[PDB]
Amino acid sequence: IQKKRQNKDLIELQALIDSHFEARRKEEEELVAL
Amino acid sequence: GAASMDAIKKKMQMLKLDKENALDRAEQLENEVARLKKL
Amino acid sequence: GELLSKNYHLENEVARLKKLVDDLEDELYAQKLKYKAISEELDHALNDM
Amino acid sequence: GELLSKNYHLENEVARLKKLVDDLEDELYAQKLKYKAISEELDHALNDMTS
Repeated sequence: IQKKRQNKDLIELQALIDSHFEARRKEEEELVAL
Repeated sequence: GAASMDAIKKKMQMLKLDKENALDRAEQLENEVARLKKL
Repeated sequence: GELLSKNYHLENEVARLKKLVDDLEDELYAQKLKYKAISEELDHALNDM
Repeated sequence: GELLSKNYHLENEVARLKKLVDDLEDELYAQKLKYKAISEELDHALNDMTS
């Protein structure tokens, strides 16, 4: 609810830490197509 | 070269479906708690 | 003679090998990028756990 | 004289370059296995939702 409205940010930093993964992985795919 | 690359993105939203529905279902369980903690 | 001909063939090997080195290094580089891409993909999947 | 020696120089330069090539061929093959392997890991991470 408030230590909890991180019940969203701890999942939100999970829910898209897993977004560190692909736009830095699109950096090694078009470097391939350069 | 080996395996599946975007069939990756296929079981990656299919992992955002079977976990995001983990806390929507970890919420209907609160329907008996915001109010049960009341009686 | 035989020493001239040999030198001729060796000069050629060298040129071939030098070219081969630069090509295998570019190829290594391309492979390492392929690895990095996917190594990142795995860390993402690896957290949905 | 100059020819004998040059022939020696060339012979070493070829040996030297064969080793650079050989090493690179091994780096590449190694890399190939690492790649096959981690791609196998990823298959499991994504599909063994059985867990």
